[PDB]
Amino acid sequence: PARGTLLTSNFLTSYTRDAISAMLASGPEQAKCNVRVAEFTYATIGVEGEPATASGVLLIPGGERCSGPYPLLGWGHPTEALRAQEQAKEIRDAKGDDPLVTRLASQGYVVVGSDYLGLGKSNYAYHPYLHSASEASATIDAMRAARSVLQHLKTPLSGKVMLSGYSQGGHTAMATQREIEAHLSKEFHLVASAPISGPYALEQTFLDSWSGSNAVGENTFGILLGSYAIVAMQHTYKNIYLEPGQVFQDPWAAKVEPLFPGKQSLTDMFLNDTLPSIDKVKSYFQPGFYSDFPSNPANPFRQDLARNNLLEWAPQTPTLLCGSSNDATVPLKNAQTAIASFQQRGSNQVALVDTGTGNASDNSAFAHMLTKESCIVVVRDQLLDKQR
Ligand SMILES: CCCCCCCCO[C@@H]1O[C@H](CO)[C@@H](O)[C@H](O)[C@H]1O
Ligand SMILES: CCCCCCCCO[C@@H]1O[C@H](CO)[C@@H](O)[C@H](O)[C@H]1O
Repeated sequence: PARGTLLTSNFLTSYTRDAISAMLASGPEQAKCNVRVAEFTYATIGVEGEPATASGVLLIPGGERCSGPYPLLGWGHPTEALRAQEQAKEIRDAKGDDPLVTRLASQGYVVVGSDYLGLGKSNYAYHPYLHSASEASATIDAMRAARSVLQHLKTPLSGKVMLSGYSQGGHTAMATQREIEAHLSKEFHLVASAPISGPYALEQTFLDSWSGSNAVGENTFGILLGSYAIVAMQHTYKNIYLEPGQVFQDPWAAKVEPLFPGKQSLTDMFLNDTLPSIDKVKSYFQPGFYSDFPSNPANPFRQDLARNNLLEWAPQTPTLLCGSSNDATVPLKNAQTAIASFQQRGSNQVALVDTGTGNASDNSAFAHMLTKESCIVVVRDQLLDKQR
């Protein structure tokens, strides 16, 4: 089947604008649109270009005071370690109380997000965590399938397309932006891109926080995120190890691969200390690997990270990188580094916005989860709204 072919689809539920405004008051801006929640599966490609399937979520706004046409916003979700997790069902289970619904779809934005290869109803054997090409291919094809759904429902689209995403989703959003701008500008009239708290300077991000802490603070969840990265990069490039023991010490070597993705969420793992805390990193990674990474640019894992940097290009679309200076998980430095190379490449289309407190006393790995909704609102108001 051609990339983007819609395989299955169906509505899960719907929320009235009043019901959405109630959520907002409870959590005050008012919703303007009702939000229909749909799910779907489509045909796409694997990391080698081979056929694969993936699932996705589609939020459709509607209502008397919300006539179209609507802009199409592609969305990249954050790091997901639970293999069976489906965004659409999560929103439905959350009773529609999700920023995608309360902050975007309720304001007239059609939202489409892929669960990514290896997650949700995807048939991929693993998830290519932080792999630019497949994060982009999965998102692009999700938007393709969603358009088929929308065309069948006669949903009026303006034709304008936009991108956004949080955490790993910020990486996804930017990777998609780059791919569309380089090859699909006709098919996708991209008018705005707003990556949120993403590791655009991927390799730099891991190097800067390799010891366990960075200029901002302690990268508390780094062992979980780095382990997911190592395992995923191994599945994709198969150049890191023959078996887990070359990188991880026992007893984790034999448990790490089934975890990413697996039966546990990142939160489960952190709370039950499935993996050691950053203070015991030297007891976690093998000594050879741990010292080779920061001292050898040819290190296999480091090369795989570099291959997924999103720095060497010139963005053409008005871009708003959002994050917080308090964020110690994904330093806002990522945005600065990105912007510096973009300009150095002739592009002045990318701006940066900080939602931090300004008090280094608020610096924490935990500030990362706060940028999701804070940045969705800011990015919507300062850029998306302007470009629709
Ligand atoms: C969505 C992208 C998130 C990137 C998070 C990077 C967090 C890096 O965190 C670091 O990881 C290293 C390797 O595991 C560890 O050695 C360090 O102790 C840890 O602080
Ligand atoms: C970037 C991924 C980090 C995973 C480990 C930390 C998980 C912390 O738990 C998170 O706390 C947030 C509030 O602070 C909640 O909004 C999230 O639902 C919850 O999963």
